[PDB]
Amino acid sequence: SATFSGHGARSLLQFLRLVGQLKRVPRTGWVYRNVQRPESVSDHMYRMAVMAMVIKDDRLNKDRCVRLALVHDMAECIVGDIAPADNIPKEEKHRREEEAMKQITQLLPEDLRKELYELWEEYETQSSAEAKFVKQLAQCEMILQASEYEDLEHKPGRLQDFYDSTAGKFNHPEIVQLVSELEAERSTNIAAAAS
Amino acid sequence: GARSLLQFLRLVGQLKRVPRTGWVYRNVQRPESVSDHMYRMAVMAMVIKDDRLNKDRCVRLALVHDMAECIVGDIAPADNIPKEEKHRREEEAMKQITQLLPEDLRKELYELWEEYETQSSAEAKFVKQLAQCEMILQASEYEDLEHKPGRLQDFYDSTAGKFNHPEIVQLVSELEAERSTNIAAAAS
Repeated sequence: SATFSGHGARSLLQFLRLVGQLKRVPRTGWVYRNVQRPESVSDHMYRMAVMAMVIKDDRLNKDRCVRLALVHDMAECIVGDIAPADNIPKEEKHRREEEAMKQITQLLPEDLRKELYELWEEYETQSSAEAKFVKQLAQCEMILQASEYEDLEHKPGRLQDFYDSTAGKFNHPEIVQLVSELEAERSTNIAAAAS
Repeated sequence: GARSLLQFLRLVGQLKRVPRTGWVYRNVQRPESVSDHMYRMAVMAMVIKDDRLNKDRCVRLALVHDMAECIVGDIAPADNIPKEEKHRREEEAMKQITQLLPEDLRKELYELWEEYETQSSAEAKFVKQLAQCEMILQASEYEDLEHKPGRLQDFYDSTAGKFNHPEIVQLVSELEAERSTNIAAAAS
């Protein structure tokens, strides 16, 4: 084993406590931009999961998309939310999160360890159409939230850096249309504020 | 279309800014959001065993059941809102929220909410037990974080006898034993 915490009720409860730490990991991107009361990582995954339900693609297993949305950032309960500004090399971030996912999932019975760990791997390696879709949900959810913070602050355009970072990251036809609509509305508000 | 979908998602996003009222009224610092609560419930649906249940349906129930709160807010027992009035408000809200979706999705999400509201399936009953379990777990977590063991006992008292799912009963028993050991320790 790694540790010897067993696969009974005590470890299931501890798994749930670790998952609960996600409520107390603020999303670092917003922290570093001085957003007041920023969302948690679980807030972020929650809306992604709903987005997987309501943004259509008949070619995808949406049950799997929902599960991927709910599991993909789970390592952050241990690792925290590493942002670009933290300058952690991709390989190191991978190593930390993989080791964390091993620690987290080993608290579960073998069948559930396997499922959750394999969901995480599917997302990390972007090995499926479902994974690639969910990654675009993540980026879309982020820029939507950016626009929402700008609106709440009455500072249109303040969080432009987030939009710039999503350049050429979108290709799913439904998400592309959602993003175009979002950027149009936002840009309308920016222009309206300018006059 | 995309515009209405965006409007729907902004409404859903409001859940991030609805604090769970039970904790607010107990002076918890930085209390969890309603979406925080549904998030962990959804993960619980995945990891708490029941081979008789449609688990992905349980996941969706967890993610939809409190969704009306984006318009209604999180009504707590201390708010003294009659059951019928709360139901009326949340039903009206869900109709408003879901009407922003295309037909098939409007129907699905509304029917999920309704299934949980009316507790009309084994899945709904399971998810209601997840909700209560998630709540008392969070109560003990705040007690631990505050270093005020037992402070939120009222939440435990409110769930007394409300658990009957065998796996959830096991988890709850473990939780209460660990917590009571902590309280007993503090009491000495």
